[PDB]
Amino acid sequence: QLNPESADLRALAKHLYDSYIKSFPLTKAKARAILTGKTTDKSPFVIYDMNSLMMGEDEVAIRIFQGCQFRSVEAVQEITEYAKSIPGFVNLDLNDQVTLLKYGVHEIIYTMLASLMNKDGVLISEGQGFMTREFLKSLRKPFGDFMEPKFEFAVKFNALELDDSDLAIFIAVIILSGDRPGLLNVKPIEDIQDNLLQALELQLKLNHPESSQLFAKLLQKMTDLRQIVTEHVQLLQVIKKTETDMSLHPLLQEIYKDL
Amino acid sequence: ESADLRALAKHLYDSYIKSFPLTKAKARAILTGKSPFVIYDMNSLMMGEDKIKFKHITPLQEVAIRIFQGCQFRSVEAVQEITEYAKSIPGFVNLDLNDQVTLLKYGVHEIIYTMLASLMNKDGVLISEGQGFMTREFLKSLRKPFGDFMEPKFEFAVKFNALELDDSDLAIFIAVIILSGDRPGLLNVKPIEDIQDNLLQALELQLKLNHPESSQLFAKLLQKMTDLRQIVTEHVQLLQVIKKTETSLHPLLQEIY
Ligand SMILES: O=C(O)Cc1c[nH]c2ccc(O)cc12
Ligand SMILES: O=C(O)Cc1c[nH]c2ccc(O)cc12
Repeated sequence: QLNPESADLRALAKHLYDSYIKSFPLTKAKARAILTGKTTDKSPFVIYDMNSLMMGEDEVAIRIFQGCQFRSVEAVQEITEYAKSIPGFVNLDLNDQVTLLKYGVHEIIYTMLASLMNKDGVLISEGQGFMTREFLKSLRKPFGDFMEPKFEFAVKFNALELDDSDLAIFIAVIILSGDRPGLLNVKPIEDIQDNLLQALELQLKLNHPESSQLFAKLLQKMTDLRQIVTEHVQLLQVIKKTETDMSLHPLLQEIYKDL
Repeated sequence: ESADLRALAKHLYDSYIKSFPLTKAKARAILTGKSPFVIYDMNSLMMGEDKIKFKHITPLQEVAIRIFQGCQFRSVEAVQEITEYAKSIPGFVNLDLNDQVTLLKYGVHEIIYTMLASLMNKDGVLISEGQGFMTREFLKSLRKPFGDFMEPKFEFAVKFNALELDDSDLAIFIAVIILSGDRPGLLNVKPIEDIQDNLLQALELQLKLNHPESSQLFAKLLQKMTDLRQIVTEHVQLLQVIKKTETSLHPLLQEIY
């Protein structure tokens, strides 16, 4: 029914779930509680136009983009804190540690960003705001499409119906890759992930009995992430040329470099 | 064991062997221990056309261009082998005709590189039913954009072949790839996903029974699907950049491709 074996993997599930709660202020559970309206005090102020973008504080395209940019830098921070708590992660070559974060941080950001989205928009400013997909798609030329592929992924991905205890493990599997470019020590990294994969596989089986092969369906979604990430950097480089007065955060510049 | 899955597995394996001339097992014997004609440079390629007489892709009345053309001729040839295998997958044929076309259209490039891996090692790849072996370096030896056409694939193969899968495994892995419900333009996704789910259980059992030793191999293999997509898009980009050189006379040839 559950031997020494699984028992250890559950202990790992719990451990990761706990660090996740402790590292990310806005879990999917809270995100969805705000979005479904199962509240009165948790309801968000909606921004669907310039008019409301104004009241919402109580050119824009860039004021918004740069808003995402720094929020993004903040996520790299929360994720880096989460990584450290991944058994074995800190025991690796400090170089490989940086490499895993370099390539992993964004795929993780979009995985989690889905938790704040629904087909119509996304929660912002810690859930207090809600920016609609349409207002975002209406931004001037370039910026009008930087969020669209995120919604794309989010709708398909949210369909898997995963909760925080699931994501916590899935997000760890993402960091502990190994096929990541320039890793010095691949075996050590692969020994961790193999362990994380069993954790997720069991976690999903127990958490979603009625959902068969969800493990594989979740694993296949990683292709979507890479594509998303690539597309982002690409749209990112273009903007760099069009808007030369707009900066980019150093940290963020170090992640996209040689990426 | 759900004999139903152990069945779908043998079925798929049986079809894989009938649809594909050169198998992973066959190709691993050559690479290791009637040796193929080795093509390591320009002169060896020359004698190769008269020897290997792989002149099915060449008689068409520029070394880097005749090589690239040659790969495409094989690619087309493979597409038919894949299309035939596809029809062996339980239920594939019963799908909406358009969706069957859609699945094959977006899966062929992924399956080709997946199987191309079977024919290559870190130092080269097997060509023409395995009669040849074009070295990997003579391929970087190519100028223009032709010097990085295959390189991204040797890299993929090295990571992929490391999984040490065999034809019984690849047979199911490929079925899974074709049955991808995220192909743009599909009309009725449910059927395709149900079948893929079904194919996923078979590949899972296949790998646990065939590779008890390797932990989570199923999971690791699925991950390779990422590198595959990346390999394909990147490849499609090359075919774009290459579209700036030139283009029985061509008119009809350019059409077949
Ligand atoms: O990827 C980046 O560095 C910037 C970025 C663009 N759009 C986003 C939406 C949410 C988020 O957290 C960050 C971003
Ligand atoms: O629900 C998730 O997967 C986590 C998540 C996504 N976006 C966020 C922005 C801020 C924050 O504290 C947490 C999150």
